Amino acid sequence: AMGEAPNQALLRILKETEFKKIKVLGSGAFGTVYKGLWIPEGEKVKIPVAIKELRTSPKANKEILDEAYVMASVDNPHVCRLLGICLTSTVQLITQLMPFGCLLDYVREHKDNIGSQYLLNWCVQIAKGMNYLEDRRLVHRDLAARNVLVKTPQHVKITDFGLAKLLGAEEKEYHAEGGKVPIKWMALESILHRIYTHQSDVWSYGVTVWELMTFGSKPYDGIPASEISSILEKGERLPQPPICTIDVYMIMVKCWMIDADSRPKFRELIIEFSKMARDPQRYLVIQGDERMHLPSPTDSNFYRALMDEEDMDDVVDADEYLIP
Ligand SMILES: COc1c(Cl)cccc1Nc1c(-c2ccncc2OC[C@@H]2COCCO2)[nH]c2c1C(=O)NCC2
Ligand SMILES: [Cl-]
Repeated sequence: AMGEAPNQALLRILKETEFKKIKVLGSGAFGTVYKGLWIPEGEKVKIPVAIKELRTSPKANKEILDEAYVMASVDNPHVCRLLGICLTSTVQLITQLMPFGCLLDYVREHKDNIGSQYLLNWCVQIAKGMNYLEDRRLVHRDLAARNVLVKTPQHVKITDFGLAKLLGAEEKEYHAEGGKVPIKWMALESILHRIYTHQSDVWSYGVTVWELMTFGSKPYDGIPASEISSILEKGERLPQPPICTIDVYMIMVKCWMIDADSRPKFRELIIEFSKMARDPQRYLVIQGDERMHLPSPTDSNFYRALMDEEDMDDVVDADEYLIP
Protein backbone atom coordinates (compact mmCIF):
# COMPACT_ATOMS: atom_id res chain seq x y z
CA ALA A 1 0.00 0.00 0.00
CA MET A 2 1.84 3.11 -1.43
CA GLY A 3 -0.53 5.16 0.84
CA GLU A 4 -2.46 3.93 3.95
CA ALA A 5 -3.22 0.32 5.04
CA PRO A 6 -6.16 -1.66 3.57
CA ASN A 7 -9.46 -1.33 5.54
CA GLN A 8 -10.54 -5.03 5.79
CA ALA A 9 -13.65 -4.19 7.92
CA LEU A 10 -16.66 -6.45 7.09
CA LEU A 11 -19.94 -4.66 6.16
CA ARG A 12 -22.85 -6.89 7.23
CA ILE A 13 -26.08 -6.54 5.16
CA LEU A 14 -29.05 -7.41 7.45
CA LYS A 15 -32.37 -8.77 6.05
CA GLU A 16 -35.42 -6.52 6.85
CA THR A 17 -37.27 -9.77 7.89
CA GLU A 18 -34.77 -10.35 10.81
CA PHE A 19 -36.08 -7.17 12.60
CA LYS A 20 -39.20 -7.17 14.89
CA LYS A 21 -41.03 -4.82 17.36
CA ILE A 22 -39.86 -1.58 15.61
CA LYS A 23 -40.92 1.48 17.73
CA VAL A 24 -39.81 5.15 17.34
CA LEU A 25 -37.25 6.27 20.00
CA GLY A 26 -36.54 9.83 18.82
CA SER A 27 -36.35 12.23 15.84
CA GLY A 28 -34.34 15.45 15.16
CA ALA A 29 -31.35 16.76 13.11
CA PHE A 30 -29.80 13.19 13.21
CA GLY A 31 -32.96 11.83 11.46
CA THR A 32 -35.15 9.22 13.23
CA VAL A 33 -33.93 6.40 15.56
CA TYR A 34 -36.16 3.31 16.17
CA LYS A 35 -35.64 0.43 18.62
CA GLY A 36 -36.22 -3.20 17.61
CA LEU A 37 -35.16 -6.84 18.09
CA TRP A 38 -32.72 -8.33 15.58
CA ILE A 39 -33.28 -12.13 15.35
CA PRO A 40 -30.57 -13.69 13.11
CA GLU A 41 -32.61 -16.73 11.80
CA GLY A 42 -31.52 -20.21 13.10
CA GLU A 43 -29.39 -18.62 15.92
CA LYS A 44 -31.98 -18.50 18.80
CA VAL A 45 -30.84 -15.00 19.94
CA LYS A 46 -32.84 -11.73 20.24
CA ILE A 47 -30.55 -8.68 20.09
CA PRO A 48 -31.93 -5.27 21.14
CA VAL A 49 -31.04 -2.76 18.36
CA ALA A 50 -31.37 0.90 17.40
CA ILE A 51 -32.14 1.63 13.67
CA LYS A 52 -31.20 5.12 12.27
CA GLU A 53 -32.79 6.66 9.10
CA LEU A 54 -31.73 10.07 7.61
CA ARG A 55 -34.18 13.07 7.32
CA THR A 56 -34.93 8.09 -0.44
CA SER A 57 -32.49 10.76 -1.85
CA PRO A 58 -29.20 9.74 -3.57
CA LYS A 59 -27.60 12.47 -1.30
CA ALA A 60 -29.04 10.77 1.86
CA ASN A 61 -27.88 7.20 0.89
CA LYS A 62 -24.36 8.69 0.20
CA GLU A 63 -24.15 10.38 3.67
CA ILE A 64 -25.60 7.38 5.61
CA LEU A 65 -23.10 5.02 3.85
CA ASP A 66 -20.20 7.42 4.73
CA GLU A 67 -21.23 7.03 8.40
CA ALA A 68 -21.57 3.20 7.91
CA TYR A 69 -17.99 3.11 6.44
CA VAL A 70 -16.53 5.05 9.46
CA MET A 71 -18.36 2.93 12.05
CA ALA A 72 -17.78 -0.51 10.38
CA SER A 73 -14.07 0.06 11.26
CA VAL A 74 -14.48 0.95 15.03
CA ASP A 75 -14.21 -1.75 17.78
CA ASN A 76 -14.02 -0.23 21.31
CA PRO A 77 -16.25 -0.60 24.41
CA HIS A 78 -16.77 3.25 24.59
CA VAL A 79 -17.69 3.68 20.85
CA CYS A 80 -20.95 2.59 19.14
CA ARG A 81 -20.39 -0.46 16.89
CA LEU A 82 -22.19 -0.81 13.53
CA LEU A 83 -23.97 -4.20 13.56
CA GLY A 84 -24.79 -3.76 9.82
CA ILE A 85 -27.02 -1.96 7.26
CA CYS A 86 -30.49 -2.76 5.91
CA LEU A 87 -31.12 -1.97 2.17
CA THR A 88 -34.66 -0.47 2.31
CA SER A 89 -35.40 2.30 -0.29
CA THR A 90 -33.70 4.42 2.44
CA VAL A 91 -30.53 2.68 3.77
CA GLN A 92 -30.66 2.04 7.56
CA LEU A 93 -27.84 1.85 10.12
CA ILE A 94 -28.21 -0.89 12.83
CA THR A 95 -26.42 -0.64 16.23
CA GLN A 96 -26.73 -2.06 19.80
CA LEU A 97 -29.75 -0.51 21.60
CA MET A 98 -28.54 1.98 24.27
CA PRO A 99 -31.64 1.69 26.49
CA PHE A 100 -31.01 4.69 28.84
CA GLY A 101 -30.85 7.16 25.87
CA CYS A 102 -28.32 9.99 25.35
CA LEU A 103 -26.20 11.20 28.29
CA LEU A 104 -27.39 14.86 27.94
CA ASP A 105 -31.07 13.84 28.56
CA TYR A 106 -29.91 11.32 31.24
CA VAL A 107 -28.02 13.91 33.38
CA ARG A 108 -31.00 16.34 33.09
CA GLU A 109 -33.60 13.65 34.10
CA HIS A 110 -31.46 12.11 36.94
CA LYS A 111 -29.60 15.32 38.12
CA ASP A 112 -30.72 14.79 41.81
CA ASN A 113 -29.40 11.14 41.85
CA ILE A 114 -26.01 11.52 39.99
CA GLY A 115 -22.90 11.40 42.25
CA SER A 116 -19.20 12.23 41.67
CA GLN A 117 -18.27 8.57 40.89
CA TYR A 118 -20.67 8.38 37.88
CA LEU A 119 -19.59 11.82 36.52
CA LEU A 120 -15.81 11.05 36.73
CA ASN A 121 -16.28 7.45 35.37
CA TRP A 122 -18.17 8.91 32.33
CA CYS A 123 -15.27 11.39 31.76
CA VAL A 124 -12.78 8.44 31.80
CA GLN A 125 -14.98 6.32 29.39
CA ILE A 126 -15.49 9.24 26.92
CA ALA A 127 -11.68 9.91 26.97
CA LYS A 128 -11.05 6.16 26.36
CA GLY A 129 -13.46 6.23 23.33
CA MET A 130 -11.85 9.44 21.97
CA ASN A 131 -8.29 8.07 22.55
CA TYR A 132 -9.30 4.94 20.51
CA LEU A 133 -10.69 7.20 17.72
CA GLU A 134 -7.30 9.04 17.71
CA ASP A 135 -5.40 5.66 17.41
CA ARG A 136 -7.68 4.98 14.33
CA ARG A 137 -6.79 8.52 12.97
CA LEU A 138 -10.52 9.50 13.19
CA VAL A 139 -11.56 13.10 14.05
CA HIS A 140 -15.16 12.86 15.39
CA ARG A 141 -15.88 16.64 14.90
CA ASP A 142 -19.27 16.40 16.77
CA LEU A 143 -18.47 15.31 20.36
CA ALA A 144 -21.16 16.62 22.76
CA ALA A 145 -23.27 15.05 25.59
CA ARG A 146 -26.13 14.61 22.98
CA ASN A 147 -23.66 12.26 21.09
CA VAL A 148 -22.85 10.09 24.14
CA LEU A 149 -25.24 7.16 24.77
CA VAL A 150 -26.00 5.21 27.98
CA LYS A 151 -25.88 1.39 27.69
CA THR A 152 -26.19 1.28 31.52
CA PRO A 153 -25.62 4.15 33.99
CA GLN A 154 -22.11 2.59 34.49
CA HIS A 155 -21.28 2.31 30.69
CA VAL A 156 -21.49 5.04 27.98
CA LYS A 157 -20.43 5.05 24.27
CA ILE A 158 -19.69 7.79 21.69
CA THR A 159 -22.18 7.88 18.74
CA ASP A 160 -23.06 9.94 15.59
CA PHE A 161 -20.22 9.61 13.02
CA GLY A 162 -22.09 11.98 10.60
CA LEU A 163 -19.19 14.55 10.59
CA ALA A 164 -16.27 12.11 11.33
CA LYS A 165 -13.15 12.29 9.05
CA LEU A 166 -10.13 9.96 8.64
CA LEU A 167 -6.60 11.49 8.40
CA GLY A 168 -3.90 9.78 6.27
CA ALA A 169 -0.64 8.70 8.09
CA GLU A 170 0.99 11.90 6.59
CA GLU A 171 -1.87 14.27 7.60
CA LYS A 172 -2.37 16.38 10.82
CA GLU A 173 -5.64 18.30 9.97
CA TYR A 174 -9.04 18.03 8.25
CA HIS A 175 -9.75 21.25 6.25
CA ALA A 176 -13.60 21.57 5.99
CA GLU A 177 -15.83 23.27 3.33
CA GLY A 178 -19.09 25.24 4.05
CA GLY A 179 -21.05 22.43 5.85
CA LYS A 180 -22.96 23.21 9.12
CA VAL A 181 -21.24 22.36 12.50
CA PRO A 182 -22.23 22.96 16.18
CA ILE A 183 -20.26 26.19 16.90
CA LYS A 184 -20.66 26.04 20.75
CA TRP A 185 -18.66 22.73 20.86
CA MET A 186 -16.02 23.87 18.29
CA ALA A 187 -12.35 24.87 18.88
CA LEU A 188 -11.57 28.48 17.88
CA GLU A 189 -9.28 27.33 14.99
CA SER A 190 -12.24 25.18 13.69
CA ILE A 191 -14.61 28.25 13.76
CA LEU A 192 -12.02 30.67 12.28
CA HIS A 193 -10.08 28.44 9.78
CA ARG A 194 -12.24 25.23 9.42
CA ILE A 195 -9.22 23.28 10.88
CA TYR A 196 -10.16 19.99 12.66
CA THR A 197 -7.67 17.75 14.57
CA HIS A 198 -7.64 15.31 17.52
CA GLN A 199 -6.85 18.53 19.52
CA SER A 200 -10.07 20.27 18.21
CA ASP A 201 -11.89 17.10 19.45
CA VAL A 202 -10.24 17.76 22.89
CA TRP A 203 -11.88 21.25 22.91
CA SER A 204 -15.28 19.53 22.26
CA TYR A 205 -14.44 17.03 25.07
CA GLY A 206 -13.98 20.02 27.46
CA VAL A 207 -17.44 21.38 26.52
CA THR A 208 -18.94 17.85 26.96
CA VAL A 209 -17.39 17.57 30.50
CA TRP A 210 -18.87 21.06 31.27
CA GLU A 211 -22.32 19.76 30.12
CA LEU A 212 -22.02 16.71 32.46
CA MET A 213 -20.72 18.75 35.50
CA THR A 214 -23.64 21.25 35.10
CA PHE A 215 -26.15 18.31 34.81
CA GLY A 216 -26.96 19.31 31.17
CA SER A 217 -26.78 23.16 31.05
CA LYS A 218 -26.70 24.70 27.53
CA PRO A 219 -23.23 26.18 26.85
CA TYR A 220 -23.31 30.00 26.29
CA ASP A 221 -27.11 29.82 26.94
CA GLY A 222 -29.04 32.36 24.75
CA ILE A 223 -25.83 33.65 23.01
CA PRO A 224 -26.26 33.62 19.19
CA ALA A 225 -23.80 31.23 17.39
CA SER A 226 -22.57 34.25 15.30
CA GLU A 227 -21.19 35.92 18.54
CA ILE A 228 -19.21 32.82 19.76
CA SER A 229 -15.89 33.37 17.82
CA SER A 230 -15.68 36.98 19.25
CA ILE A 231 -16.31 35.79 22.87
CA LEU A 232 -13.53 33.11 22.51
CA GLU A 233 -11.02 35.57 20.84
CA LYS A 234 -11.51 37.95 23.87
CA GLY A 235 -10.36 35.01 26.12
CA GLU A 236 -13.85 34.25 27.60
CA ARG A 237 -14.73 30.60 28.43
CA LEU A 238 -17.57 28.57 30.02
CA PRO A 239 -17.76 29.33 33.78
CA GLN A 240 -16.64 26.93 36.60
CA PRO A 241 -19.65 24.69 37.46
CA PRO A 242 -20.72 24.84 41.16
CA ILE A 243 -19.76 21.14 41.83
CA CYS A 244 -16.26 21.53 40.24
CA THR A 245 -13.05 21.82 42.28
CA ILE A 246 -10.34 23.98 40.63
CA ASP A 247 -8.68 20.60 39.79
CA VAL A 248 -11.63 19.59 37.51
CA TYR A 249 -12.22 23.16 36.10
CA MET A 250 -8.47 23.51 35.27
CA ILE A 251 -8.71 20.38 32.97
CA MET A 252 -11.68 22.00 31.17
CA VAL A 253 -9.75 25.34 30.80
CA LYS A 254 -6.69 23.41 29.44
CA CYS A 255 -9.03 21.82 26.77
CA TRP A 256 -9.93 25.48 25.71
CA MET A 257 -6.43 26.86 25.25
CA ILE A 258 -5.71 28.69 21.93
CA ASP A 259 -2.53 26.62 21.22
CA ALA A 260 -4.07 23.25 20.18
CA ASP A 261 -0.78 21.42 21.09
CA SER A 262 -0.97 22.95 24.66
CA ARG A 263 -4.36 21.19 25.24
CA PRO A 264 -4.33 17.79 27.02
CA LYS A 265 -4.16 14.55 24.95
CA PHE A 266 -7.05 12.08 25.37
CA ARG A 267 -4.51 9.55 26.76
CA GLU A 268 -3.60 12.19 29.48
CA LEU A 269 -7.30 12.89 30.18
CA ILE A 270 -7.80 9.10 30.74
CA ILE A 271 -4.94 9.15 33.34
CA GLU A 272 -6.11 12.38 35.15
CA PHE A 273 -9.86 11.49 35.33
CA SER A 274 -8.94 7.90 36.46
CA LYS A 275 -6.87 9.27 39.40
CA MET A 276 -9.78 11.61 40.33
CA ALA A 277 -12.28 8.64 40.02
CA ARG A 278 -10.34 6.83 42.85
CA ASP A 279 -11.29 9.69 45.30
CA PRO A 280 -14.25 11.37 43.59
CA GLN A 281 -15.43 13.61 46.52
CA ARG A 282 -11.94 15.22 46.58
CA TYR A 283 -12.71 16.46 42.99
CA LEU A 284 -16.54 17.10 42.76
CA VAL A 285 -18.65 18.56 45.63
CA ILE A 286 -22.28 17.37 45.27
CA GLN A 287 -24.87 17.88 48.10
CA GLY A 288 -25.95 14.34 49.14
CA ASP A 289 -23.24 12.53 47.11
CA GLU A 290 -23.01 9.74 49.78
CA ARG A 291 -26.58 8.31 49.59
CA MET A 292 -27.04 7.99 45.75
CA HIS A 293 -27.98 4.78 43.76
CA LEU A 294 -28.68 4.40 39.97
CA PRO A 295 -29.84 1.14 38.23
CA SER A 296 -27.23 -1.69 37.75
CA PRO A 297 -27.58 -5.18 36.13
CA THR A 298 -28.07 -6.68 39.71
CA ASP A 299 -31.59 -5.04 40.12
CA SER A 300 -35.04 -6.81 40.38
CA ASN A 301 -36.62 -5.65 37.04
CA PHE A 302 -33.42 -4.19 35.37
CA TYR A 303 -33.93 -6.58 32.35
CA ARG A 304 -37.77 -7.01 32.81
CA ALA A 305 -38.23 -3.16 32.61
CA LEU A 306 -37.08 -2.48 28.99
CA MET A 307 -38.12 -5.84 27.32
CA ASP A 308 -41.22 -8.08 26.75
CA GLU A 309 -41.54 -11.28 28.93
CA GLU A 310 -41.75 -13.58 25.81
CA ASP A 311 -38.24 -12.38 24.69
CA MET A 312 -36.48 -12.61 28.15
CA ASP A 313 -34.95 -16.14 27.74
CA ASP A 314 -33.04 -15.71 24.42
CA VAL A 315 -32.15 -11.97 24.64
CA VAL A 316 -28.39 -11.31 24.10
CA ASP A 317 -26.75 -7.87 24.42
CA ALA A 318 -24.91 -7.04 21.12
CA ASP A 319 -21.66 -6.72 23.22
CA GLU A 320 -21.91 -10.55 23.81
CA TYR A 321 -22.93 -11.45 20.17
CA LEU A 322 -19.53 -11.76 18.41
CA ILE A 323 -18.89 -11.69 14.59
CA PRO A 324 -20.15 -15.15 13.46
C1 LIG B 1 -24.64 6.09 14.77
O1 LIG B 1 -25.10 5.08 15.66
C2 LIG B 1 -26.39 4.65 15.49
C3 LIG B 1 -26.69 3.66 14.56
CL1 LIG B 1 -25.38 2.98 13.64
C4 LIG B 1 -27.98 3.21 14.40
C5 LIG B 1 -28.99 3.76 15.17
C6 LIG B 1 -28.73 4.75 16.10
C7 LIG B 1 -27.42 5.21 16.26
N1 LIG B 1 -27.03 6.21 17.17
C8 LIG B 1 -27.82 7.17 17.76
C9 LIG B 1 -28.77 6.90 18.79
C10 LIG B 1 -29.10 5.66 19.51
C11 LIG B 1 -28.27 4.54 19.42
C12 LIG B 1 -28.57 3.42 20.15
N2 LIG B 1 -29.61 3.33 20.99
C13 LIG B 1 -30.41 4.40 21.10
C14 LIG B 1 -30.18 5.57 20.40
O2 LIG B 1 -31.02 6.65 20.52
C15 LIG B 1 -31.58 6.93 21.81
C16 LIG B 1 -32.12 8.33 21.78
C17 LIG B 1 -33.27 8.52 20.86
O3 LIG B 1 -33.66 9.89 20.81
C18 LIG B 1 -32.56 10.72 20.45
C19 LIG B 1 -31.44 10.56 21.41
O4 LIG B 1 -31.03 9.20 21.47
N3 LIG B 1 -29.33 8.12 19.12
C20 LIG B 1 -28.79 9.09 18.35
C21 LIG B 1 -27.85 8.54 17.51
C22 LIG B 1 -27.15 9.31 16.59
O5 LIG B 1 -26.40 8.84 15.73
N4 LIG B 1 -27.35 10.64 16.69
C23 LIG B 1 -28.01 11.32 17.81
C24 LIG B 1 -29.16 10.52 18.39
CL1 LIG C 1 -30.78 21.10 24.39
